[PDB]
Amino acid sequence: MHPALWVSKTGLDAQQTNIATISNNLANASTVGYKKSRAVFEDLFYQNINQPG
Amino acid sequence: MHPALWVSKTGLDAQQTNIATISNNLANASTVGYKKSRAVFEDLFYQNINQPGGQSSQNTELPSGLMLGAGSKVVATQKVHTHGNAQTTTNALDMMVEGDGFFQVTLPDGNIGYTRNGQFTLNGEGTLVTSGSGYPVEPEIVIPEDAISITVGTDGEVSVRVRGQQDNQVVGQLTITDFVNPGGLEPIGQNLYLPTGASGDPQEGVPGLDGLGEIRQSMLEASNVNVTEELVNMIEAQRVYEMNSKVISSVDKMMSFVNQQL
Amino acid sequence: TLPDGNIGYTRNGQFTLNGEGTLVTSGSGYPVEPEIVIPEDAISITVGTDGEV
Amino acid sequence: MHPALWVSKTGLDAQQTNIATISNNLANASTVGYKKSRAVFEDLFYQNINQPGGQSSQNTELPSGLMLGAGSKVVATQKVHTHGNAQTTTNALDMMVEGDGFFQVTLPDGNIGYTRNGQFTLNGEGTLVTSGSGYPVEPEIVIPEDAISITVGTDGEVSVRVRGQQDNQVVGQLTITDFVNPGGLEPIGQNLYLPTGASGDPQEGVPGLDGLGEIRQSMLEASNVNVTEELVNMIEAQRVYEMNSKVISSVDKMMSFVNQQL
Amino acid sequence: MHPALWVSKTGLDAQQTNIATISNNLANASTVGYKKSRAVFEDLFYQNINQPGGQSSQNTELPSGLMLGAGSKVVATQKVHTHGNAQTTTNALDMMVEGDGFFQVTLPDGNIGYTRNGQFTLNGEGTLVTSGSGYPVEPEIVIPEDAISITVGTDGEVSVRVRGQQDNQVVGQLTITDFVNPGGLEPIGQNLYLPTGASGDPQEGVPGLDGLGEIRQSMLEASNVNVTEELVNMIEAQRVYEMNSKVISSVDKMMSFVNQQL
Repeated sequence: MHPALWVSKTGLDAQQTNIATISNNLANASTVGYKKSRAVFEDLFYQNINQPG
Repeated sequence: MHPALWVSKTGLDAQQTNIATISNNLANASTVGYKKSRAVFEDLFYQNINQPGGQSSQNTELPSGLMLGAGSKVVATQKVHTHGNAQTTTNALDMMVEGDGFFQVTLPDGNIGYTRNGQFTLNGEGTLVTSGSGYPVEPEIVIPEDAISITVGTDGEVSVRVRGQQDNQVVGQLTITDFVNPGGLEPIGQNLYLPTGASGDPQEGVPGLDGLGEIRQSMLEASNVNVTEELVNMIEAQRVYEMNSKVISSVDKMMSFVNQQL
Repeated sequence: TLPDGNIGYTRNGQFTLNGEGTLVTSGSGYPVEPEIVIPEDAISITVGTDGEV
Repeated sequence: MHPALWVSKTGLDAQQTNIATISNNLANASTVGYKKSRAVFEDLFYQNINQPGGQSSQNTELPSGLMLGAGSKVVATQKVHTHGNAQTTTNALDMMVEGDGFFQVTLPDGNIGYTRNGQFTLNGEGTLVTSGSGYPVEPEIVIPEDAISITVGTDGEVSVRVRGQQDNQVVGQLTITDFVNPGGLEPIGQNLYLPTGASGDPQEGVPGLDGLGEIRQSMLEASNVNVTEELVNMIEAQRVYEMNSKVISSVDKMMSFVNQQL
Repeated sequence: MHPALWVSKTGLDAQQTNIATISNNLANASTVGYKKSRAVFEDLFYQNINQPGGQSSQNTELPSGLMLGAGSKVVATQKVHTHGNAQTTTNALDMMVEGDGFFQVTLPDGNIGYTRNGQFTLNGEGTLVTSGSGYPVEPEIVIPEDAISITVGTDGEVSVRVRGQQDNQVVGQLTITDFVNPGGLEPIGQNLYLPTGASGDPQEGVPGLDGLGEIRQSMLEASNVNVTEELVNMIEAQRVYEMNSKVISSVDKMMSFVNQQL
């Protein structure tokens, strides 16, 4: 319905996956030979309304 | 139908673009090497009914004319390329440019993409690639299989420690590209930009000379967004969006009254 | 001061300045009697209760 | 949209600048030779509605004029260049300046950077370099491979004792740089400073003579941060921060009320 | 169109200015030497329908006439020049005026700006300047590079101590200016005031004689804003603002009803 609704949906989804990754590392704080994981964030594509240049 | 209907409709569309910009800045509040954006508002043309300065009789001129504006729009989205905070990490493959300059990656189509994100890693062949889609970082930095440590100097010189051998071996050189106007770079997503006509010619050089920034190993550049400004701008944008709806509602009620009366 | 030369009397107080700085009417641009010339080095204008500019 | 919205935005931004300054001081609570910083506030311009002293009627002038402020901002971040406490260590290569003066090191680009940090070491060639990025100290001080003990005098004279020779063999001399206004120096990170136009011309000389401090061997200068003052300042700056947010909250509720009613 | 519409517009205008004044005070809740401001309200002219005291019949006069008001406005912004609390600092170049008086600094245009701020520093030449924009202080106080400590007396006598010399070297004498009506000064921002017609003639002299205050070294003057008072005035202003919005809303509904019926 609105561009900001979809943009913020991706932000909510991205942080859910990041929080899920952090919560997994806390769960495996006693698992022998465990390697922690970090979520890598990137921005999505950009809508080209006016060309910068 | 009514001039106020068109003028206010432009104001509604302008605020929506501004809100869409605010949402993206808050969405990328944790993206490494992300630059916030600001919407630039400007008014449209002015309808000239009475000319300001036209002579109203002799020795007398119109000090102010009847000029009606056509509304407003968001003419540009400015990338505020101010340096973000530095994240102190223990990883040895995530580097940060301190100052001006961009990293260079190899796009699948063959062009060079520019990224402020420094989260790098290795692929199966040992080439230093990005931590996203895995694009190689230019110039190629192939880590030998005999290395036990990786060091990246301030001037971008990358060295390793081969087992047994002393006098750490140099494996390559990092070169960062600078642009006179980094705000003119076209964002193509994936923390990547492309050079444009307004960005300027790509100025490649050693990271630390000729006005370039320095490579900081085991460091990352957080996004420069200010959550305080984003939320307050959302407050103002929401109200002005509601302000323009009141005019359209008033015009709608005015035209309804005229239809019933006239 | 009307264009013909006679003096017209107005209750409207919306005034402004012309190119030369004389106080004029915000509409057709007729000067105000007596002429009030605002110098270009001024930073603010204060009109007194008894009309002193 | 509302004047109180913009003024409170300046209040929020200034307090964030102040808290960011205090947070920086608390982060560097164990850095050697670190000078704490304080944020300097100043009010912005005042909108001139009614001129104070304007001739409102003859023989009478406006005592107090209607002038509305535009908020406030942090105009500068002043470095408090007061001497810190001395730490006693068994290391022979860490020195301290007792008084005014800065150690000079060779930056990678070729310029001279000034540091109060005395944690020095040796590289493979025996030159006295910093224990950080390894920048050599100006002038070069090279320790011969036959030295068994290193001593640095009050006047900065570096001498070593060689196995098979009475009396120390001088290997170099240390010179420290002072500035008329050290608060004008540019912080370039890594406990280094660079001179600016407001700092003044560098002035070298032997340590101990002509106002310059004395080189104290086996001693380090702690950061001059007082965490007790830093913690209290954060509490005060947090309260002022919430003072301006209530004004934004009040203004937003005001604009919402007018939309619903008017 | 309706008298109650125009009267409440003046009420809304006054409360918007009142809130903006409060928002400026809360923004400058940490500024050094800031004097709080209070808006002064006065009613507008009264329309004379029935003259009070007019003779209705002989030996009888109107005890009270029908006089309709035109609303209210904010006539002045009064700077409350009450003394603020003192901040104890370890800096030696920050001063305070214990009592009446203003520090005088040389503005770039050539005139003298009067400041209650005491945060001073040094330029490249050693001249005592403001810690903000860097304006020189009148009269110029130049600290020679032969000094090891700066002491500023109560009477404003600036003296420095020379190394190898058991005698204070007097290098200046600060003079402060008092105004009969400091509230009549024109605030120009940057913690600076300019004299006005209603401010009075500047009277300059030694800081401590003829009613002038005393110079306090290593001490700063806090702002005199009362956050408790500003917030309560913020709540009161928000309600009075909403009071006049209801009157406009009621008038708006009244006219709409008349349009549909009449």
